[PDB]
Amino acid sequence: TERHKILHRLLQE
Amino acid sequence: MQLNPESADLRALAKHLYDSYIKSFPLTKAKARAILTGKTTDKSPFVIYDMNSLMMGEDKIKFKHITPLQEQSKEVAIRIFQGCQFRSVEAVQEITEYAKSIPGFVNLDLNDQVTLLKYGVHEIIYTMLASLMNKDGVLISEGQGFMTREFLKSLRKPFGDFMEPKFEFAVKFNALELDDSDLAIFIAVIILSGDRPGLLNVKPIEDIQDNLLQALELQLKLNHPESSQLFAKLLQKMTDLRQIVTEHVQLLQVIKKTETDMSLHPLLQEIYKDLY
Ligand SMILES: CCO[C@H](COc1ccc(C(F)(F)F)cc1)CSc1ccc(OCC(=O)O)c(C)c1
Repeated sequence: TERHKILHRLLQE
Repeated sequence: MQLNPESADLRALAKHLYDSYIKSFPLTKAKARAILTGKTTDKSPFVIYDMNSLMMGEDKIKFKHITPLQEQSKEVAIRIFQGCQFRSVEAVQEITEYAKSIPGFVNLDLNDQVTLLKYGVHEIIYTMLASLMNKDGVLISEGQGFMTREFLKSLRKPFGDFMEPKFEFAVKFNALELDDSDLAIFIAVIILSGDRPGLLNVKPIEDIQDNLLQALELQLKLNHPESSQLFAKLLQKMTDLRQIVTEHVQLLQVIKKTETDMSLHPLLQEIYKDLY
């Protein structure tokens, strides 16, 4: 249940 | 204090953060200060000090975010808030990139990385905003513009209340007379606060923050001979940063609801979400 999808994407790249 | 392999590693970390900070952030405090004093070869920031200068500046300043094709609000207060959103979203990415350069950060639990960034971003934003402020105003549009404190204070409620607290904080913080080398380590300390809500694997975070904290103290002792207590005073400011962040979010709710012409970029909503 990701509440911070964008931040997560940012950190994954 | 001794010159031993420990301190030598501390200084090596200091330099790595600084080098990473220079490449991650466009307008360092070194250059901002120069611009703020005319001691610069670059053009000269356009000064927005009233409505006429705002209108004129919207033409003669090339804002990275606006285009002639799109249509923006009719209310200056809202337009100004929009550019700040664009700048904040960009700031989130610079800070994220900087975080990835902090030794150890990338090898943390990804979920915890997210949590440190969610909470550290705004504290770091206001920290670095001070670099762009004097008591008269703040550099904008990466130094091409300068918007005065009083002009921002004159925006219609509630917008005229957003920046005041930041100017207040910046005057106290800039009296510390930190330079970029100090700041690079300081914001690294902020990012790796092991007491953020929702962390799961705290141990490795505190192990990193402890190094950062040693590197910072050593940095302050070497760089500010004529001001003891700088380390303590600086840690205290991390407290004040959490308060202005709380206050900023709360006021942001007054915007929300009672306004409708603007909305918040999703990245910003992710951050402000279940904050404090
Ligand atoms: C540093 C780049 O400068 C930006 C440019 O902002 C604009 C000002 C005016 C206009 C327009 F005239 F078009 F309305 C657009 C953007 C605003 S400076 C600023 C001021 C406060 C900030 O954080 C606090 C906040 O989110 O309110 C941030 C992240 C940035």
